[PDB]
This record gives sequence, structure tokens and C-alpha cells, in this order.
Amino acid sequence: ARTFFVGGNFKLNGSKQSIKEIVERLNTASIPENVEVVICPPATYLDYSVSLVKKPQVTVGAQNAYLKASGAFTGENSVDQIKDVGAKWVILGHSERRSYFHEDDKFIADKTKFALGQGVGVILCIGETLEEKKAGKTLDVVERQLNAVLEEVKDWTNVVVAYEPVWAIGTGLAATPEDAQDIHASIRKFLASKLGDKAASELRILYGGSANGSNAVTFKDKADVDGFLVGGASLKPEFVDIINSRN
Amino acid sequence: ARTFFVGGNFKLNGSKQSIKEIVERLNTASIPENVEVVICPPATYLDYSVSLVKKPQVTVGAQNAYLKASGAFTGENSVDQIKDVGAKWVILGHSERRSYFHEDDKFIADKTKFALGQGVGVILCIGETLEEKKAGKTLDVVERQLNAVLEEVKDWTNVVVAYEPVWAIGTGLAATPEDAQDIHASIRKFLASKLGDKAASELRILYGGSANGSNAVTFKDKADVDGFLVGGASLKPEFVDIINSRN
Repeated sequence: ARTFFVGGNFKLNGSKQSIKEIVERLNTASIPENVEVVICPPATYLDYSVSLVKKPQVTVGAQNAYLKASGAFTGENSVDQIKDVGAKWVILGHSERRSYFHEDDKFIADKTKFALGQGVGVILCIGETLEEKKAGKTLDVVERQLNAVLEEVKDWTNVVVAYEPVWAIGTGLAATPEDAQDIHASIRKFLASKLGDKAASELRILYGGSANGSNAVTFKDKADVDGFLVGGASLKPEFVDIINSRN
Repeated sequence: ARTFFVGGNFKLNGSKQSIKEIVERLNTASIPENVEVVICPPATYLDYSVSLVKKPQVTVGAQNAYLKASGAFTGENSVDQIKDVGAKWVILGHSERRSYFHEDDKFIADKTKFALGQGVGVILCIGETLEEKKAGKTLDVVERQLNAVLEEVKDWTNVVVAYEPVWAIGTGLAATPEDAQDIHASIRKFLASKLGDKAASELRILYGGSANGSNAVTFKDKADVDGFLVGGASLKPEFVDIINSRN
């Protein structure tokens, strides 16, 4: 009893035309009532995407936001503006911000605090690199990453956490569901100790690697994979296959 | 040439409601004929804002964008998606991005090139800090910032440059119109050594300092300040009088 959650990170992808299509396709599909989908298009299409959604199961979120609501912060996205057009989620700490935009763990910590504070949900991204994986420093990083927000955030009833196998992206290594089962279970235990087994038992831990149409079922029987944070496949029709990979 | 340009950068501020009132005011205002006005809302509101302007003189721009149109850059803004939505400009290099997100000179130059590729125009920001000003290295700071862009783009038909005296912000220090004239004259004398005087005499150099309703009027008769990159004045009734100042 953890509601299956499916998130779709469009990344720097979409157009009014393609998004329309993407959303019109949900709206229109058979999707369980008891699944939680959140689509996260560029900030440029947030208002627009909202307009378009008609199924109770889906919401939209932003792919980043700052740690202040307003002020002199040219080029950022605010959680106030994201709630203003009806978005309900924010993705924080994605590997692409961590690497390319060198957001540190305290940055994300602060960003998470602030957003949960303003009433928006947070999809928090953790995971290690190849270098880091090869030195078997995987549990280290991930608890280090989680520890920084644990410092600021005491509640977590509105956080979903997604693990991203960064070592498995463009490296030529592949993550199996067994790899994922393992790491999530582990992650869970860690959080059980900091938060209590009740709070940890209800928290969703999303698998964040290459999950797609063909795969998604592969992970239907892994008890600690509560859903997915999909990349490329979210901009495609296989997206709906994912949403139904359980039944 | 040198048609007066007035960009209003809203920074992280606005709601659907308030961007409606500022546009409406703009729609009904009796502001001059050859005047270029660009409003710069939060990404969240570009579509919407475009939808409301009905005035040949006013256009819209974004506050920052990546150096790629699409891909795996979660959280970023794309010049192509800014285009799809109908905005025409992007501010690149603002002191707030150069500082808190530390966009170095080369990133800026890279993003200027690109956006031009794609067809949007750029409001390129440059400015020295105080410390740099104290060392009397304003001219070297500004040249160095501009050269990075000269390196990559040789046609600035589409670039207006914004001069921000970051050293007059917060500091207790104040920039005069005469200050402005001096500097602009100097960055103009310098882009001519490199872009030929014709190109230079056609380049609009804006004052991105604290320009408001009440002092906008003091820069008239400053021959090298072709306009303004306004700030908080932007979200208020007096943006209009800034607009009508050259009159």
C-alpha cells in the first residue's frame, strides 16, 4: 500500500503541438484509478499543460525552482508561479542539475525545505556516478545526499524520492531490476532509521534509470520500486504502457 | 538608427493577474511610435503574456535560456520553445546569473551565439562589481566580457547591450546619467575598434541601472544611452512614463 507513481520528466523537450498530443493521449487512455501520474514539461508549457489535463490521476510539475518565492533572481522559476498556474510538483536535485549546473546537496536541501513549505510536492533525485559506483561508494553518497535534506526536512509526507543510476547512463553498463530492488530496499532501511519505519513505509521510491515500454513490467514484482521517473519515453505513447505495467 | 528601447525585466515576480494588469495598461497606453518595448516575464508566463499584447511596439522575451534547443537539460529554458510561444528576445548575462549561478564569460558568449542562430534577439548584460570598480578596472572588466562574445558572433544586428553598474547596487553608491554617458561612450568607442564604426553607431547600449519613472527623465540628452533595462519599475504604472521619457 504505496500508490504506484509515474513521473514523466520531458526535460528540454516539447512544443505546444507535441504537448497537446501527449496530454490529449492521457485524457483518452485507460489508466488505473489508483496510480499517480505527474508530467513535467518545460516551464514554458506549464500553464498550457494544466489547461489541457482532464484525468483526475494526472498533475503537472516543474523540473526545477529556486529557494525563494520572489525577488531579484533573473531566470529562475518560483514555486509561487508554479502553484499559480496549477502545477503541484517540483523535481529537485536531478542529476542534470547536480552535474551541469552544480547544485550541491545543501542547495537542494534548502530548495526542498522551501518548496514543501509552500505546499508543492517534491520529487527529490539522488543517485551515484560511475566513478562512485566503481569504488562501491553507492550507499555512502546516497545517504550523504539524503542526509543533507533530512537535516532541514522533518516531514516527507509530500516527498517522493527517485533514485537515478547515473553509472548506467552512457557508460555501457545496464541496471537490472535486481540492482534497483536492492538499492531501494537499502535506501528504505536508511530512511527508517532517521524517520521511523512508519514514515519510511509510506514513502515512494521511484526508479529513475532507462525505464520504458518494454521494461516496465520487469519491475512489477520488486517490492521497493514504487514507480518511475521516466525521461525520453514520457514524450511517447509507450508512456501509457508504463502507467499500466502493474495492471 | 538608434530607436529607443526599453526592456522591463520582471526578475522572479508576477502572477497571472498581475501580468494581465501590466499588459492591459500597455495596450491602452499612449506611448510613442518608434520605441521598442520588451517585457521580460518569468518563463512560466511568456505564452500568456504574448497572448495579451496587442501593440506593435511591445514584444516579449525570456530571462535566460540554455545553449541547446532540446535534450537532457532538466530545468532549463530553450530558445526554440520561447519562439514557439511567440517571444522574440532573451536576456543573456545578467549580473544575477553571473553571480548566483556563476555563468562565466564563455557560457554567455556560447548562449549569445546560439540564440542568434535560432533567430531570437539578445539583451546581453555586462557590468563591473565595485571591487572591480575600486581597482579602477571597469573598462578592463567590461572589455573582457564583451570580447568573449566578439570571439563567437560577428553580426550584432540582433543584440542590444545592457550596462549594469553592479557597483551601485546594495553598496550605498549612486550612478549618475553622466556616469552612464561616460561608460556607454567608452564601450561604444571600443566595439567600433572591433566591429567597424557603422556597426557600433547602430548598436543600442542601454543603462541597466536603477532607472525609474522619476529619474528616467534625467538621461534624455545622454547621446550614448539608447534606452533602458528596467527592473522593479517594470511591474508598475511608471514603466509607462519611462517609456515616454524621450518626448
